[PDB]
Amino acid sequence: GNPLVYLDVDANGKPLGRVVLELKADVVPKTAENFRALCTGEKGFGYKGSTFHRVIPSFMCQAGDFTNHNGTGGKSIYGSRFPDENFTLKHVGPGVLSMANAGPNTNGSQFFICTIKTDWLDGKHVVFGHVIEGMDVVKKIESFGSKSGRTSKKIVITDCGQLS
Ligand SMILES: CCOC(=O)CNC(=O)NCc1ccccc1
Ligand SMILES: [K+]
Ligand SMILES: [K+]
Repeated sequence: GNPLVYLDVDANGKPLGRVVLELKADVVPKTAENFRALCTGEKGFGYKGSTFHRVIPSFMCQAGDFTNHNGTGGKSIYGSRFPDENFTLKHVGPGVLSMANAGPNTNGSQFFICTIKTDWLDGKHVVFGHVIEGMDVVKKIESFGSKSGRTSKKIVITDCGQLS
């Protein structure tokens, strides 16, 4: 089956809770596998100890720049970047998990969780999963963002991994 993975998140060292994600390996295997492995840390690098660096209320929460911590960086388990796999899944509502990019075929490690329907991203960002549990936790992260994207507390993925 599809992987089920988790992110345990804190704000200034205080736990907010767990976000559980399904990864749609049946539709985007290569994209789902990248994320899965960055959660477990099995390649020697990954999301543990990195931040949500760009959080815009009524839009999305963005994370995954584990090299530069600011939106410039990240890397995939394949190499620095990898192709757009396909655009079959759409940005249908809150809870969609999608790849951030710098244009076509520039996927690395950065990702976002939507807090609204972001359909203007369809055909431009590769959707690869969704939130199974913990949308309340995502709304807590969202509360610490601002319209500029800058966060008011440091929001850290303190642990992550695979449940099944
Ligand atoms: C809601 C999604 O917005 C984005 O993807 C906007 N673009 C980013 O923040 N891109 C930073 C980036 C993403 C992957 C590779 C290098 C840089
Ligand atoms: K806007
Ligand atoms: K772990």
